[PDB]
Amino acid sequence: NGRDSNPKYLGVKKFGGEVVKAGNILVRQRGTKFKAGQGVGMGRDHTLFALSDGKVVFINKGKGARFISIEAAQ
Amino acid sequence: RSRLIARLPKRGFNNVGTTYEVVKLSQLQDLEDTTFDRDTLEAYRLVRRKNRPVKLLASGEISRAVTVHVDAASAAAIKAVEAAGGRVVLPE
Amino acid sequence: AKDGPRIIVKMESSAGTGFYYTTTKNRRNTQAKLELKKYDPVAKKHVVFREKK
Amino acid sequence: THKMAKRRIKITGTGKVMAFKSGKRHQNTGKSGDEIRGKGKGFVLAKAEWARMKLMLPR
RNA sequence: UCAGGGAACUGAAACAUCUCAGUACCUGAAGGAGAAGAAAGAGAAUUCGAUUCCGUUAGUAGCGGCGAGCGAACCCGGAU
RNA sequence: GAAACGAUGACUGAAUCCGCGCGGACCACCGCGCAAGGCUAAAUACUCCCAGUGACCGAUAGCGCAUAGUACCGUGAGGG
RNA sequence: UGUUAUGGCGUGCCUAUUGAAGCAUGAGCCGGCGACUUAGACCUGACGUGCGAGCUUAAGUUGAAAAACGGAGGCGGAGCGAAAGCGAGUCCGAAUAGGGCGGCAUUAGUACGUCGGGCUAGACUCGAAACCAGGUGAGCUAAGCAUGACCAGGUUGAAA
RNA sequence: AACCGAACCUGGAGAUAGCUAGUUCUCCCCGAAAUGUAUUGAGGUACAGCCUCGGAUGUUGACCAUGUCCUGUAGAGCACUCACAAGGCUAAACCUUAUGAAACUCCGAAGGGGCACGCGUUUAGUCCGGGAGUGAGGCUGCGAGAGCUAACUUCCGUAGCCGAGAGGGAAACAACCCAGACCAUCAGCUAAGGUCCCUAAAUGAUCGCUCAGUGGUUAA
RNA sequence: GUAGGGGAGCGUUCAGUCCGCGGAGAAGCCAUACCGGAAGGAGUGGUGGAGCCGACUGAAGUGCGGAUGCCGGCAUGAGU
RNA sequence: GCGACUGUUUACCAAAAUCACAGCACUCUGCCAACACGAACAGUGGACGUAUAGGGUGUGACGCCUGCCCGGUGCCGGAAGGUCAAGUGGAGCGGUGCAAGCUGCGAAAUGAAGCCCCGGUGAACGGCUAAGGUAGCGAAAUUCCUUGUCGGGUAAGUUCCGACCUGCACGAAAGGCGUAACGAUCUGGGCGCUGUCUCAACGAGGGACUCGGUGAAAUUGAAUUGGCUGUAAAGAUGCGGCCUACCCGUAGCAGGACGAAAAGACCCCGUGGAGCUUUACUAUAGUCUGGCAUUGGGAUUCGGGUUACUUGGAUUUCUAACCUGAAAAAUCACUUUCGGGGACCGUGCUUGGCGGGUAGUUUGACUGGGGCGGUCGCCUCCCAAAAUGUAACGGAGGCGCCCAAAGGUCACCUCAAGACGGUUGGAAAUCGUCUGUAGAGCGCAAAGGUAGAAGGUGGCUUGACUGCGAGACUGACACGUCGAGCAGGGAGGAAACUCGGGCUUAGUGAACCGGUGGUACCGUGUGGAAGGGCCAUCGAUCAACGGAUAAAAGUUACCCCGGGGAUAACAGGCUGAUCUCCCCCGAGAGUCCAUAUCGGCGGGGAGGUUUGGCACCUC
RNA sequence: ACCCCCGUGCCCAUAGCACUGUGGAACCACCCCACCCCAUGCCGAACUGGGUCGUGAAACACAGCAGCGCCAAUGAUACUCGGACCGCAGGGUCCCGGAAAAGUCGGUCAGCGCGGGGGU
Ligand SMILES: [K+]
Ligand SMILES: [K+]
Ligand SMILES: [K+]
Ligand SMILES: [K+]
Ligand SMILES: [K+]
Ligand SMILES: [K+]
Ligand SMILES: [Mg+2]
Ligand SMILES: [Mg+2]
Ligand SMILES: [Mg+2]
Ligand SMILES: [Mg+2]
Ligand SMILES: [Mg+2]
Ligand SMILES: [Mg+2]
Ligand SMILES: [Mg+2]
Ligand SMILES: [Mg+2]
Ligand SMILES: [Mg+2]
Ligand SMILES: [Mg+2]
Ligand SMILES: [Mg+2]
Ligand SMILES: [Mg+2]
Ligand SMILES: [Mg+2]
Ligand SMILES: [Mg+2]
Ligand SMILES: [Mg+2]
Ligand SMILES: [Mg+2]
Ligand SMILES: [Mg+2]
Ligand SMILES: [Mg+2]
Ligand SMILES: [Mg+2]
Ligand SMILES: [Mg+2]
Ligand SMILES: [Mg+2]
Ligand SMILES: [Mg+2]
Ligand SMILES: [Mg+2]
Ligand SMILES: [Mg+2]
Ligand SMILES: [Mg+2]
Ligand SMILES: [Mg+2]
Ligand SMILES: [Mg+2]
Ligand SMILES: [Mg+2]
Ligand SMILES: [Mg+2]
Ligand SMILES: [Mg+2]
Ligand SMILES: [Mg+2]
Ligand SMILES: [Mg+2]
Ligand SMILES: [Mg+2]
Ligand SMILES: [Mg+2]
Ligand SMILES: [Mg+2]
Ligand SMILES: [Mg+2]
Ligand SMILES: [Mg+2]
Ligand SMILES: [Mg+2]
Ligand SMILES: [Mg+2]
Ligand SMILES: [Mg+2]
Ligand SMILES: [Mg+2]
Ligand SMILES: [Mg+2]
Ligand SMILES: [Mg+2]
Ligand SMILES: [Mg+2]
Ligand SMILES: [Mg+2]
Ligand SMILES: [Mg+2]
Ligand SMILES: [Mg+2]
Ligand SMILES: [Mg+2]
Ligand SMILES: [Mg+2]
Ligand SMILES: [Mg+2]
Ligand SMILES: [Mg+2]
Ligand SMILES: [Mg+2]
Ligand SMILES: [Mg+2]
Ligand SMILES: [Mg+2]
Ligand SMILES: [Mg+2]
Ligand SMILES: [Mg+2]
Ligand SMILES: [Mg+2]
Ligand SMILES: [Mg+2]
Ligand SMILES: [Mg+2]
Ligand SMILES: [Mg+2]
Ligand SMILES: [Mg+2]
Ligand SMILES: [Mg+2]
Ligand SMILES: [Mg+2]
Ligand SMILES: [Mg+2]
Ligand SMILES: [Mg+2]
Ligand code: NA
Ligand code: NA
Ligand code: NA
Ligand code: NA
Ligand code: NA
Ligand code: NA
Ligand code: NA
Ligand code: NA
Ligand code: NA
Ligand code: NA
Ligand code: NA
Ligand code: NA
Ligand code: NA
Ligand code: NA
Ligand code: NA
Ligand code: NA
Ligand code: NA
Ligand code: NA
Ligand code: NA
Repeated sequence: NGRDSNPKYLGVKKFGGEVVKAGNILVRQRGTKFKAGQGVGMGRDHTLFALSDGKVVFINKGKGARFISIEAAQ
Repeated sequence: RSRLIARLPKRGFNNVGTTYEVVKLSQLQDLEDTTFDRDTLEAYRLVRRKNRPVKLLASGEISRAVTVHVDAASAAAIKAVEAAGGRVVLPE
Repeated sequence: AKDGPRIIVKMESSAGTGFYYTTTKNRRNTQAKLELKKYDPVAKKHVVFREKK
Repeated sequence: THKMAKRRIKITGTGKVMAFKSGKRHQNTGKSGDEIRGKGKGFVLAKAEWARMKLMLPR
């Protein structure tokens, strides 16, 4: 059926090396793909958001469990 | 009434009672040589409005002994004029 | 949010003395009677609060 | 139009739209938490122009 | 000018209210003008003080499927 | 609409001096005013008619007409 | 300058369109007529000028080969709030979270004029089928009423 | 009363008309759009996008390199799901061999995207405010769906041109190839294309092919 | 370079002002090989028989190829 | 065949089978009739009639006749009960004041016509679930399949006649069947006759042609206006190439100039119009009805209060109002004898119902034209071409909920499956021991995600809290999403910590208007109150789901207007499924032999004559 | 400094399973008892309380082993940015760079810290 349709969104919002801020949202997902790392809190829809300022660092331990972190500048 | 106007959720309640005339503290103090306020000679102090009472508000910070005869005044204004010499007189 | 003769009924929120509305959708399916709860209004807080009207 | 007088769009210092939240208030409510107590302020930088033109004078 | 009687298109991007509008038309009566007029008023100052018209109040107060849109009066100035 | 007051058709039907009406259901207080009788310049409107004037026309304009409501069309109102 | 032979080159105009020389629209020719205006102390902006923390009158009066008088009033000047109200602060709130607003290192307005545009009027010009009011028509035509007129000649041959 | 599913005349009345037509002097500068969302909306409107003018800001623009991160397409693959060829074993499962996949993924480029910075070249962007128009696109290439892997078909993504783009080429010809017209000239070099004659330009050079008029309409 | 925005100007009528022209002759019309970046302007001649350029400034009933546009005149169809 | 007949109709394309008639039927009407015209209890028509008289409706001489079904609709009648308007009446509630008192809201009961309910009526609508075709007729003007089957007529008959039957979809007053006569009616056959034909000729006259005289019209971008082929918006005189062609007329033909005329009939579009229809919305003429005026008297019964004064409803009866008739001075005004009706009716105000007679309107959009069908919001995959995003009437499947626990917190447990072995089993399961990155589970659809849990249980509880929210994702806006921290106070845990609904992504919707609780801002002289505001919350298949109005269906071939090649039917263009034709391989038939002829399954092309697709010029 | 054991991290299969050997009072485990605190919707299996013997069998630790897993070159190819072409078409080629998957060689059954304990 050519009926129904859904715009949807999702994806990563703050990539690597990006200097974020306390409140910015990092990535929007549906499950636990990118898991909350150091200085990275996780909303109810599995959304990652920053707790302070820093540099978005990415971390891949061979797929399976992704992690994002933040290293302050100062 | 359908293009950015209505569909908006308000009402409140319209009243509009008494509007007072702001008299900046810097108008009395600072310049001028106190020619008495009262209620007639103050018309020449660039505060000509009529039909409404007069309010005294504090904005200029400067020590000077002056006397003020308006219709109503603010707390701060009263604790600002007397603090430097003077007396604010209100209708009985 | 359709409201009809069917099961469950949007139940109000009341208090002894206090005056507060939680507004919680219940149901009469299984247990439907003991809708006694506890919700602190804008008083001294911590008060006998049921949503059974 | 007199409606505009009691409609959130008052004339502020700068001259912009004073709006609220027309998400859901009275009829039809009883889900979420603070979505109800979300009666803050609204501001639009694309419909001010075509809005204050029916109340700018009667500020 | 006053009075009796009194539309519709149109507008509400449809249409029943409401607008158009007491517009148009019809009719009666009268003049060089008519209407109105000497307070069981306006109004909130224990005030002004026949009526009409002009300015202003103000497009405020207020009316309205609270929509389209409609819209006074008092104070004050002036013709008399 | 909380809807006063004026007005009117049909039923009813008050007082008058420690009186009556009103002051945006209603009540007390308070305040203004006294109907059911009449007449009455001016300031106001308009313009057939007249004079004067015009960053008004100069005849495919200007009134329709530099005269004509004629010729002409229609049974007629009417058009022209 | 005029005219002309020859060579090269060369798909009217407008409109409407994805796309026109179009076998899509318009138009015989010329002349003349013919379409973005005007109004409202209205709203908003640009420009210009006079004043300037103040800036201006309206109706009208008196004068008119000229204009002055007229400050009732409107705009500045404080904001915030549903409102009472309070005030450089006010709303939500049982005091500290934020929205709006002053101060930002810093930004004055007002009147008039011309101009861009908005609004309310017929609002750029021309154009309809239709709706409403008043009135004119049965001298054509469909009928009625009243009173009059008209139907050569021939045939068939009912009742009594 | 020569045209009646509601007469005629006058008037309301310049009725409405999201419709069709028309809209006049000149040169100079910039220069669009047929997309998104909503609409009793679909040929109409609002708002955004795109245009111009002014002011402020004044390199934040653009291309490109490096660094970093994110996305599972093409391919591929048989480890899950569906399907599937042969045989062994005793229908399934399992084993050997062999597959196909938009809604399968053990794996996984090119490229793309965000941020920082400029090792370098260049040039604009954002904000505030006045006026807009446009919201019917078209063709080709590539990547898809729909359709018979049909259509000058239709519907999306992306690049270019036409639309508003003259000039050269392709005979003629919007789109294709080459190229963006400030004005003047009996001046010169090139591109795409060609160089017997009808138009300008070697019936040019060397080594081959093709007896066909192939070139100058197609296949089993 | 279309829609569109911005800028500088030409031309016409009326108005104020200034310099003026006109019977040895205005405007208008007719011809032309000159001038200006465009809108356009000028010289000379012909016609004409009364009025009218230029400059500056103000105001508009201000610029036509179209609308099966309006009025008027004259063509084609044809000596049919 | 139809209609019986004479007759009548569309002035100007329809004379008929239309209409109309005599005849028949149903029904209404008691006479100021029913009915009708009308602003008007005036007047008039019906009718100077009055019950085989008049109005309405259907059928349509005449003959034989006219069945079955009243469930619903309509109507007539009956009517216990059920509900229902104004009004009569008044408890309670409420406001203001010191009070008297003055005042809002507001019932039980009672209350008219109707409606519901019961029955009946069909020459009323209407059917053949309330029952199902009595006679007659039958492929007939009903006919589809169909040119049906047989016979007649003809050399040959699709129509015509006669029968039969499977009557798509005949049928007894929207009458069935038949019928002499009648018919500018319709159909078939025959005779006679003929230029109607084979097949044209000859002759005449009036025009056409010539001369003299008079002298229009529609039309017209401009013209110095060929042919073939190709290109161009897709059928070329102005484009390309080639061919042909001296200049200019007259008489003639009509292929072309997508020739003229009329902004198009059809079709679509427009929130355009008009006429018409009804069980679309709504109102009204009209009509019915209760109460109240005009509008009084005498009794009985029933209601009650007051100390017979009565106040009302109903029945009854009489009259001065009122109405109507006769005679003397026809219409009346008048006095009168009187006649009858006579408190009803009529009329005025008010209530309720009925009401297409009339009036004003609504009746969506997408859409490979429109209709019909189907679809609009939200969630998940795929398409989507590795950020995001991205269409179609593209490909699949869901939601408009649920859970007092499936929440919070704190503890605790580990799945599906197979094998081996066991008893009501002998497939699965119940048990046990192994294997087992989960091949399970997570309320539902799907994807992502989850083994250290977001799988499964238990204890304690109500964070499914209030006042807020820096800073971000997302949208044009309006929405929508996520969130640390802070405050007042709570929950579980020893504690750190966590919690402001559920693994997440659907389980929903603006504004207006109103209901309920609360707080006390305003409250138009003041002090209150009504009322309004604010906090909270309730009402919505508004499903056409960013929602139009509180409230709405159809028809037009009688149609009108404004537009569109933006959009269909004809044609042409593009394509070539389908159609047509050719070709390849060859199993086999052809006694033997593939190919003298024929060519299973299957494949490759051509043409552009089919039905189409697409929508390119032309509305 | 040597080794070893125990605990706890980085690392989260090139550090995993299977097979096999070694270890015996310093440490670890099984075991014994277990009316009560506490507890398995039944069972002190596991949670848990109090501690001898024995054993190391099982589990755990270490070591050998690479049969299977896991990881995984070079070379070439698939695909592709960009540049330029061919067929009516489904499609396909050339140049210039980037560059898979699979399979093959091979590679290794870890490596790197902190703390405590007991031995030479
Ligand atoms: K033009
Ligand atoms: K200025
Ligand atoms: K549109
Ligand atoms: K003959
Ligand atoms: K002649
Ligand atoms: K054609
Ligand atoms: Mg709140
Ligand atoms: Mg009236
Ligand atoms: Mg009254
Ligand atoms: Mg004239
Ligand atoms: Mg003339
Ligand atoms: Mg051209
Ligand atoms: Mg032509
Ligand atoms: Mg043409
Ligand atoms: Mg056209
Ligand atoms: Mg006559
Ligand atoms: Mg005779
Ligand atoms: Mg006629
Ligand atoms: Mg008009
Ligand atoms: Mg209209
Ligand atoms: Mg340019
Ligand atoms: Mg809308
Ligand atoms: Mg809508
Ligand atoms: Mg716009
Ligand atoms: Mg693939
Ligand atoms: Mg579009
Ligand atoms: Mg497109
Ligand atoms: Mg196309
Ligand atoms: Mg265009
Ligand atoms: Mg050429
Ligand atoms: Mg050269
Ligand atoms: Mg070359
Ligand atoms: Mg040459
Ligand atoms: Mg050839
Ligand atoms: Mg003279
Ligand atoms: Mg003009
Ligand atoms: Mg013309
Ligand atoms: Mg023409
Ligand atoms: Mg003419
Ligand atoms: Mg001749
Ligand atoms: Mg001729
Ligand atoms: Mg001739
Ligand atoms: Mg007949
Ligand atoms: Mg006729
Ligand atoms: Mg047959
Ligand atoms: Mg025979
Ligand atoms: Mg019948
Ligand atoms: Mg006859
Ligand atoms: Mg025959
Ligand atoms: Mg002859
Ligand atoms: Mg040619
Ligand atoms: Mg030519
Ligand atoms: Mg020849
Ligand atoms: Mg002819
Ligand atoms: Mg048309
Ligand atoms: Mg039609
Ligand atoms: Mg309509
Ligand atoms: Mg209307
Ligand atoms: Mg994507
Ligand atoms: Mg992509
Ligand atoms: Mg799209
Ligand atoms: Mg509304
Ligand atoms: Mg919608
Ligand atoms: Mg509504
Ligand atoms: Mg007709
Ligand atoms: Mg038409
Ligand atoms: Mg077209
Ligand atoms: Mg046809
Ligand atoms: Mg056809
Ligand atoms: Mg066709
Ligand atoms: Mg198309
Ligand atoms: Na305010
Ligand atoms: Na509310
Ligand atoms: Na309207
Ligand atoms: Na009059
Ligand atoms: Na003249
Ligand atoms: Na009008
Ligand atoms: Na271009
Ligand atoms: Na070509
Ligand atoms: Na000249
Ligand atoms: Na009949
Ligand atoms: Na019958
Ligand atoms: Na037959
Ligand atoms: Na036969
Ligand atoms: Na020629
Ligand atoms: Na109607
Ligand atoms: Na209240
Ligand atoms: Na065809
Ligand atoms: Na390429
Ligand atoms: Na390569």
